[PDB]
Amino acid sequence: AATQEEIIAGLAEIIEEVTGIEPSEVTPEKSFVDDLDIDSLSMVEIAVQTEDKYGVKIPDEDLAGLRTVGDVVAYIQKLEEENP
Amino acid sequence: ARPFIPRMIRTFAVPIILGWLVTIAVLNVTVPQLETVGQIQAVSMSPDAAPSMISMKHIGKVFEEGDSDSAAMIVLEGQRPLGDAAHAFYDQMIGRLQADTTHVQSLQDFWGDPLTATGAQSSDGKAAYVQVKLAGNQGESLANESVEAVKTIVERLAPPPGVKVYVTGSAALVADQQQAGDRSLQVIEAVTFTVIIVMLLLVYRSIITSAIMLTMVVLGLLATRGGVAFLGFHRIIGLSTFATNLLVVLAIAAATDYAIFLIGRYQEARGLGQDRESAYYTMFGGTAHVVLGSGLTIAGATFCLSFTRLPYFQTLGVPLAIGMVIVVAAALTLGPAIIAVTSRFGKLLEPKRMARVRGWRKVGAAIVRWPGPILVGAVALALVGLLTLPGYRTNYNDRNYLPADLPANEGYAAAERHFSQARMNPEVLMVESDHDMRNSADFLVINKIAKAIFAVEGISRVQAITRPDGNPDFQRGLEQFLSPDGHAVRFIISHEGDPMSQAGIARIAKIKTAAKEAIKGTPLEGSAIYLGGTAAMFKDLSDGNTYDLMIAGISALCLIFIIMLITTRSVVAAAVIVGTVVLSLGASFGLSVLIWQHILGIELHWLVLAMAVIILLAVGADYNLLLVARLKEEIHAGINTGIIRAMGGSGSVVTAAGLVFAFTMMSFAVSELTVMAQVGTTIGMGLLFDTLIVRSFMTPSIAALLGKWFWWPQVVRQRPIPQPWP
Repeated sequence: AATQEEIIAGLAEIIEEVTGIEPSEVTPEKSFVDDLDIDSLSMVEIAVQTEDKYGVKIPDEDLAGLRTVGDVVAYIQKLEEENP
Repeated sequence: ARPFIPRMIRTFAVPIILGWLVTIAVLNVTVPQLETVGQIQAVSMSPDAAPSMISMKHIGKVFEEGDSDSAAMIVLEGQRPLGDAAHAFYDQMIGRLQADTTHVQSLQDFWGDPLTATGAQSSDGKAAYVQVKLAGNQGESLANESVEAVKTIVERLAPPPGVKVYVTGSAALVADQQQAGDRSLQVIEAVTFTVIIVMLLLVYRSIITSAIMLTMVVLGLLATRGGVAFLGFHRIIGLSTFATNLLVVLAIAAATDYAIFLIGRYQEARGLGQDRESAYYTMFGGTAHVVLGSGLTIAGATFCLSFTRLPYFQTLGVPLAIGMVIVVAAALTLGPAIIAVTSRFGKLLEPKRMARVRGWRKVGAAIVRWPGPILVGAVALALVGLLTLPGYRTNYNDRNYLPADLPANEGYAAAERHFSQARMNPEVLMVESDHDMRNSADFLVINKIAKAIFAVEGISRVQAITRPDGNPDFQRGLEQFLSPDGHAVRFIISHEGDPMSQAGIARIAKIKTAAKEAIKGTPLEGSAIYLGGTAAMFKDLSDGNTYDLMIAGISALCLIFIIMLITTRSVVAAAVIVGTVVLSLGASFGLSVLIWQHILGIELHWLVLAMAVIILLAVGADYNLLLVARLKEEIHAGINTGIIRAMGGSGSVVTAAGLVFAFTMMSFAVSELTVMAQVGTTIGMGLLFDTLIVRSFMTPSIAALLGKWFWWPQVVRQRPIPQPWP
């Protein structure tokens, strides 16, 4: 299926494309707004780009509480590996 | 392996530069300047098929008073009651004027006749007026030459102390309008160049780049003005002041916009680390068709405007299209060559700073997330401007749209200081029969007709044979009021109040109907009726204006839609591009009406909307076309990401171009022709609204809402074959 490393690499590529931060400086423990300096509109951009390229539907209702990268990858693997 | 056209343009840049320079020099040396050609080839302001023109020509022909419809008035004014020395000066001036025959066709003497002495005397006896008929129709070179000669003749003699002379009428006003237009053109050119300099220096933050922009703009303007002057030198087309001013300003602004587009694309392409050749090829392949389409759209809009009936728009049509074609060809052929030659020299055209890539991406994301409310708010903002429609009201007279220091305005003021305004613009009525009126029945018929004319409300005074003011001595009036063959009679009509407002225009039909009714029941039944004057001249224009506007406006939309369909190859995109601007017209119209009529207290002239709408549509379509062209390139990775990428990549360039163009068009306020200021300001606010709201918040929202149906009949996909994780 999908492993942690692949999702991390894809998300790092998306972050580098959007905000220009080097992909070597992203870890699951870091935070989007407190450390990575990512605004809500940047989160919307990330969600749209990751929906188009690979395909994941993340409604804003539960996206509001999504803060770190670890919970992001946990949600991604929960949605992907556990096929409805 | 590179495309043929850019390769051939790059290889032969120096011969292209040399040929363009040689052609510009030859055009500017061989033929005279544009102003002289425009002065030589002025056009008459009244169509030759108008009933008023034909009637006035008949008036002149039957009574042997020439054939032209022009007229001039000489006013004598003094601070003391007129004396014998004044009479001597008047008669010697009359003799000197009658000595000339090439320009002064005829004149009428009333102050020298004791029977009609009170006709020219004022209530307090401090002013007098004399009418002289010139040669040539109003607005053309012959009338201007005749009025200038009359002024020269009347000025060469020193007036007696205590009195002064003035010349009034429509011909003098038109000549002053021409001169004011020339001076305004000079001042406008200077101001526009200064504004372009300061704006380019502010935007690009580099003196050398701005110098290159000005080089291109100056070369383009010189080429187009020389070409138009050469074309007009050979009697091919007519001209007018409005055409020249619009041509110059629009050519400068379009050249600036094209240069901004090209160099912005070049800098953006190079900013990604590509070399110089790759950036050159990229900008050419990305902007050539867009530039060509925009130029053809503007040219087609002007040519569609050329399908009118009024002489002014008819003369406006062709030269504007020729100028736009020349400007587009010059830009497409000269820009890439200059850019390549300068860029080959190391460091001339390197980028300086990055403008904006984050804010526009955020705006695109916000648009994608919530398109509905954004579209609804934009539509509401567009409609609230149109909400103020029922307050529209137009004005006709040009007397108060000109500076008050002109000789014609001073003469009007001097006349109005003692006389009524309507006395300066009389009306002439002719009734033509088939026999002689030398029997009492015909004089009593004339008396009845005069009474019927005077019975009409709104007519201040009537002058006829039996009432010269409100036997050789009596025989003298026969030569002035009846034809030598004794087959027709004429009457003089003086209105009350302003003879130019809507009531004055409407009174013509009423007075004609009254005359026709008075003719009925008389032996003179079946007689011919003719009217001549300024109000009769303006009535035909008032009748035809709305039809001309509608016919000129209908075809422009169809031509623009066809051009956009050819360029983009999709029906829905072209329909949206047209519809957004059609909807946005109302906000600009309402804003202009609010600023001008209500706050400044000055109504709108009747020549404003016709020229404003076509230019507004033609310019406003180009921004949407460029945005759609960029989105078509960027859509290949997905619509949602394509919109964001296109907005990020082509956000600041369109903004800079729109502000530059609007601020260039807003420089007409310094002009002393207030019609020019009105047109320029209206275009300025309209395009500010277009570039701030319509371009950025309506078209992308509609595209995102519609989805893949935006590109019918072509087939596209929204999610492009999702891929596994890397």
